[PDB]
Amino acid sequence: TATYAQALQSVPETQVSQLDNGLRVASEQSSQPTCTVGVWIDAGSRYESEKNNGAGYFVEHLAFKGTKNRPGNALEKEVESMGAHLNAYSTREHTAYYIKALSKDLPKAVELLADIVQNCSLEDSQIEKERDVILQELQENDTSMRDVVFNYLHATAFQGTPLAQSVEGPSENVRKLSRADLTEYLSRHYKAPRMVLAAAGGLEHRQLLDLAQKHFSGLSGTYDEDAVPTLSPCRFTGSQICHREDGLPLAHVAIAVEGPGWAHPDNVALQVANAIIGHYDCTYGGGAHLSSPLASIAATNKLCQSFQTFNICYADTGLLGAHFVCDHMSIDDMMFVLQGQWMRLCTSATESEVLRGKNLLRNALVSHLDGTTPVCEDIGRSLLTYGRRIPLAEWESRIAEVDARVVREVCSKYFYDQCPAVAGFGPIEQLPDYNRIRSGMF
Amino acid sequence: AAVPATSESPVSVLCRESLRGQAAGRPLVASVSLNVPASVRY
Amino acid sequence: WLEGIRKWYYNAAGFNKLGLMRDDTIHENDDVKEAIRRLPENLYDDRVFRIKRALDLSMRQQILPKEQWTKYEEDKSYLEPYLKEVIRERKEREEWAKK
Amino acid sequence: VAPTLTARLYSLLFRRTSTFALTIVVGALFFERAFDQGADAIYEHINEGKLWKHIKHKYENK
Amino acid sequence: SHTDIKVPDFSDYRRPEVLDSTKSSKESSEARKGFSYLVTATTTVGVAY
Amino acid sequence: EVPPHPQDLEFTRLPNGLVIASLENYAPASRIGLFIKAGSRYENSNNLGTSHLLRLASSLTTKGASSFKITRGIEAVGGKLSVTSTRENMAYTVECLRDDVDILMEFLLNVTTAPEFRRWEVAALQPQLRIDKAVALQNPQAHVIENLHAAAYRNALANSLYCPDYRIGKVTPVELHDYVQNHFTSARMALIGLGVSHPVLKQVAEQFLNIRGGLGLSGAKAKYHGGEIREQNGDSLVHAALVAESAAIGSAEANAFSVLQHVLGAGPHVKRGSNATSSLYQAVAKGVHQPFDVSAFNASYSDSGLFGFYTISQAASAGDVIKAAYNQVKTIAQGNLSNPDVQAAKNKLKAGYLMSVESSEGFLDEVGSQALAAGSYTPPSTVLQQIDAVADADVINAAKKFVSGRKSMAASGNLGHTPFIDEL
Amino acid sequence: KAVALQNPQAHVIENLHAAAYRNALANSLYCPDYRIGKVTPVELHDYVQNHFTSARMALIGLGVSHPVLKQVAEQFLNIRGGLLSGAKAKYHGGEIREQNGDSLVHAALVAESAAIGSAEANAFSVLQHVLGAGPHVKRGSNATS
Ligand SMILES: CCCCCCO[C@@H]1O[C@H](CO)[C@@H](O)[C@H](O)[C@H]1O
Ligand SMILES: CCCCCCO[C@@H]1O[C@H](CO)[C@@H](O)[C@H](O)[C@H]1O
Repeated sequence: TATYAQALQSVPETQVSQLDNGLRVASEQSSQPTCTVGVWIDAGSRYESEKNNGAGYFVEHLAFKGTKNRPGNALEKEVESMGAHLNAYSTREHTAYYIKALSKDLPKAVELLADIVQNCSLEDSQIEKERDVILQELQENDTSMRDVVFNYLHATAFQGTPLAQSVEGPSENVRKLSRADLTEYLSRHYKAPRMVLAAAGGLEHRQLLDLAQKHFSGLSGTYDEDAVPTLSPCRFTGSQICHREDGLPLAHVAIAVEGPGWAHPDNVALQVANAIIGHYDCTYGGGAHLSSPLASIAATNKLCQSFQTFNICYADTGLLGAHFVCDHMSIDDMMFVLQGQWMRLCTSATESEVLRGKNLLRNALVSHLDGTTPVCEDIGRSLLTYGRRIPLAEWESRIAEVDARVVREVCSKYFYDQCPAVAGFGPIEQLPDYNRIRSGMF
Repeated sequence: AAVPATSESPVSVLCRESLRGQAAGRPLVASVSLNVPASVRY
Repeated sequence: WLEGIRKWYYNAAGFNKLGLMRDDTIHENDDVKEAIRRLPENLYDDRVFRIKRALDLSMRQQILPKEQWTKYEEDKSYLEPYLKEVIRERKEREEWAKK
Repeated sequence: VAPTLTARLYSLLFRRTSTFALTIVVGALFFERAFDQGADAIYEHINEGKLWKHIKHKYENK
Repeated sequence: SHTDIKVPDFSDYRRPEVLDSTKSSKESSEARKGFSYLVTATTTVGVAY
Repeated sequence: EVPPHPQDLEFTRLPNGLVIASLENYAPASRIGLFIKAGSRYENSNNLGTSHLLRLASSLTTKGASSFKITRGIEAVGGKLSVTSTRENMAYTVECLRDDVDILMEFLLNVTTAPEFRRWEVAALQPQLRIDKAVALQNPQAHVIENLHAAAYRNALANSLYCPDYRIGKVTPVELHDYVQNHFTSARMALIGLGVSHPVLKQVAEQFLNIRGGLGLSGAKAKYHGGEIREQNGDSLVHAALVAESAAIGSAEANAFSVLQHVLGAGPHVKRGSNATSSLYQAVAKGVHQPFDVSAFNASYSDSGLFGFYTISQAASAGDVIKAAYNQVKTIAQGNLSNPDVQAAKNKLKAGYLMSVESSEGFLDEVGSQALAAGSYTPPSTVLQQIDAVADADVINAAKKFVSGRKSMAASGNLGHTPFIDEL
Repeated sequence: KAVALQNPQAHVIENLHAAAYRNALANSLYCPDYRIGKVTPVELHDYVQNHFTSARMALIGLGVSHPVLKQVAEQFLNIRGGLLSGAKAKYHGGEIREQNGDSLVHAALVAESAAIGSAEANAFSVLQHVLGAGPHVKRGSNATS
């Protein structure tokens, strides 16, 4: 009564319009009485210099603290009283501010976002308050070994480049960044041509466009001649960073090879490969019967508490690899099996496992785009990265093209005899020497 | 399944901002999975 | 009568003279070791004692009084259901491995 | 649009282990012949006229 | 903060072809690996001889 | 573009009592859940923790599929099988691309209707109870909320979602078979589907889902008692919850409490915001300059409910935060309640309810929960109307019921300055 | 602690005091599990300095002369700067139920009575023996209990 292939075609196309100032407006209409609307910006620590690294994160902390039109908690009270939710997030390349609200409140939602993105107060006393909150959050992040090891992995794999920088910035910058630094950062990156107004839910594109024309037209579409921030390529460096701390109970290790970058077609076959190796943690019910050899071995031999493969993408590079948490006596075994599995895929992926990978990736894609928020973000981010919304029907075609041969060739291209970036934190005396890890890549 | 849980299990707060949302407002739910990390809500 | 020859063979084999049951004499490969592990406590403890008693008799180069020899008609397979399942499970895994 | 010598050697002969192995093999055969002949030539030149092979003609025809 | 941790400069040790941080190192990885594997290969032929 | 329809929810109550409900959203993936009244409230003091092990036993061997085939077969199609429990229900849910629903459905049926609970598999699984509990208990809220219920009730709802430690390694196969046979019965179940046609879901239920004794062996009425459990553990932060018995889910008084919860504050609306419109947060802040958090707590069940608030503060400030939060509730109970407040609460509640069902998971859970609690489906339209119908006097009376009701309390952390119920 | 806790009475009597008092007397004789490995040297020094003081001590001897116990106390036990003091135990009332499945249930039910040394304390001591305070005959039927 409807094949999986037909459900793909039934997905409403994403509508894309553009304002005179360069701002893109995109939406996916559904029948939901709620929606998510927000602004995605091509701004992130990758655009920051050693000097103002942390600026973007600082702004995120002030973004909802009051605007010129709605000073102090006024903005907050408006969002709350209509039962909406206002959230934000900053990564190394993108920033986003978005609202979840009743579809009927779309007008007030679009207004509030416009207000936030253009009339943010950045009061001096609030900047001093946030300075302390951020310093506290830095201390909290220090207790998250996962956060720490991923920041280290970036710091070493992209050493000497803007991608080596963390999103939050060094504590000394949090202490010295000034309103001037922030206003400078904002005026330079928050430009209409670098923003996408996205929305998903029970709303029509024309209405969103209407609201966009009304509230974002004044948004600047220019910034000097030497203002236009441009990303330079970020060199990847095979290397290792080890923060030995025997006082911690478990070791965290993250290892990655340089990935292709967002726009590259290879990402699909790489996601299929990562889906084959998969993820795992001590609470999974499959145990010894898990399809992934790594998960299976890990479970029966109790080699780790958890592990996850990942494909972190940036403009023209990325981190393709895995992260695992284990006992100090299991690091070597984990690394051995993990690398063994990468080599197995490069040289012998079988059709049956690649078919399992494809199916997992199909299920991941669809189950992920469930709800207005995930869809809205996919719209915002896709426009910024691909420059278009890639339809599920297209994703299916790209996945369908992947077979054992493609997995072997694509995995060989990125893993086989390539230098990895390695980050370790905790009781890591048993983390293999870099030469051994490197030899394990072939 | 294919999607990994937001937080992987293994066996924070230093400011109010990071504390907001921690207070429980609803009854507990416990989930176990074959392919995904366990979770506890509320 | 195949059964005539069977009872004759059972007694000629002679593990019954050591008070053993046929399953007590099976060569323990990995399937068998798993089946034994799955045995309920009483059957497991019984197997252990019959083997201990047999090894002890063997050591003394003695056998049990004839009235205590395991009888052909009474020897039943206590291991079969567990071992059959262990073998079916392994065969299943191998099929999936071949895919 | 052009790879250097080593980058070319890597892709064709060094990346695969089977090819890397076959490169060393044929490498060894071609190397042995040329090394031995070259080395011998140097030796015989350093010792021109002193070796049996050099004065042998004066006594042969046997 | 762990974010105060920055990898030290290694420019003094880097091969010339990976000195530019605004250029991808993949463009030279084949050459860089080929060299090393030539040495290895030649050492192997010399030892086999 | 124009949405895919939007079709309506199809309902069907079979003769045996089993409810089937499906909504075709024409989505590429399906989601099927079998909801059962088998939550931990149905355990008695002799088999505590049985439903927890049961929740962990979904991949054990069944009469129609070995443990190995369940895991490999579901992973082969990239699917998912999970088990969720609350104190009243258990929900077994599978996810997969729509072409593979027949496969997931057979595994789901085997797991829920044909478990074998083999002695050796059940024994080897017991350690998992310890791992699963330790992970859950790393959350102080889990400790507090479990203790809260144990303090509030004499039985039933007092049971933990997690196996008591003394029971780990002692849950028997006969106990599991017993539990499944007594509660996994047709009149205590609902098969809910999303992205699958109602006809097939119905044919599946008719052909593979019958099991008389329909109503099954439910349990005694939850008896509210009141009391307090204090867990000293020296954490720099004290987590505490204070509640009174409120109202059974489905009753009108329940809505008044939902609105009261949103008048007081039921969670953040703005990232790092100051919760300007949260009555409890603002009251506490106006008296505590220490870091803290507070939230209204609302737990509604089939035959009872718990309402109050939950606080998180530094150990030294526990008593100030708790007392300030409590005094704010007393004032509402005193009649001091703006209509503009109630209106804001209703907006939060109505918007929150709609957002909670916009994803397949939330929707399935909502339909699944209604199917079991009221054996019927109230659409959002009606729920919203029901929220609007709540009067300010109702909210004030809910508050008064809380204030004058015998309290239940649970706290954990360094309790040197955490008050006892009688000091409030 | 594990050795002491093998006795159900120990569990019950410790929980009884924790249920009866808000503080002071509510404290267990056994270290809470979360504190094991965390008791510091400074905590020990301070505990000894605050409570091991002359006014909080009694030196009792059997088969030793009073003169020497006295000389010992005068010369080595003249210590001040304590805390004689301590929060007044505040009776509260409550109940702690520990489910553990033992075939036997151990339970204690009490109410606040009287401070030792008071006349009311003697009434309770007598009441205790009216009710029954332990066996007098091996395997007897406690006829007078
Ligand atoms: C090595 C020769 C094997 C012959 C088969 C044994 O056959 C057995 O022999 C017994 C004693 O004669 C009989 O009592 C018994 O009925 C008969 O089946
Ligand atoms: C020495 C060899 C040990 C073999 C252990 C087999 O173990 C069995 O494997 C089955 C998979 O088909 C499982 O379904 C079953 O629960 C498990 O006990």
